[PDB]
Amino acid sequence: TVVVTTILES
Amino acid sequence: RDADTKIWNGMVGELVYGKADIAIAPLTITLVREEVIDFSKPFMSLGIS
Amino acid sequence: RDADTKIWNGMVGELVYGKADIAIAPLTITLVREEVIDFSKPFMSLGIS
Ligand SMILES: NS(=O)(=O)c1cc2c(cc1Cl)N[C@H]([C@H]1C[C@H]3C=C[C@@H]1C3)NS2(=O)=O
Repeated sequence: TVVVTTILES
Repeated sequence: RDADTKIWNGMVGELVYGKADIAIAPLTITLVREEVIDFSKPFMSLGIS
Repeated sequence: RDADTKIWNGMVGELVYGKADIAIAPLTITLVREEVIDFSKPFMSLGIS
């Protein structure tokens, strides 16, 4: 797969 | 960027170093980032408030 | 592109055909002209009013 990084923010 | 090191501590430091592939996040397109990563065209408009 | 002929005209078309070099103009970034030529990051944002 690919790596889809995020930050935890509403 | 770190002082004397330039190694990014955060999402883009995971994105630059081969760890992460795509970064879909509220990531501000500033000149420091775009000179060493790519951005697509923006998807949301905002400002300092 | 031309209506009924699909031949590229205009300021986009001049950049297509090699004659024009850069188009620093009130020109909207569009998917169909993204296909032929490159765009920068947008410098002004606006909506249909
Ligand atoms: N108010 S405006 O439309 O003239 C306008 C429009 C824009 C501004 C600044 C202003 Cl003042 N800066 C942004 C910048 C922030 C990051 C995203 C695009 C560039 C890099 N471009 S924009 O979104 O095209």
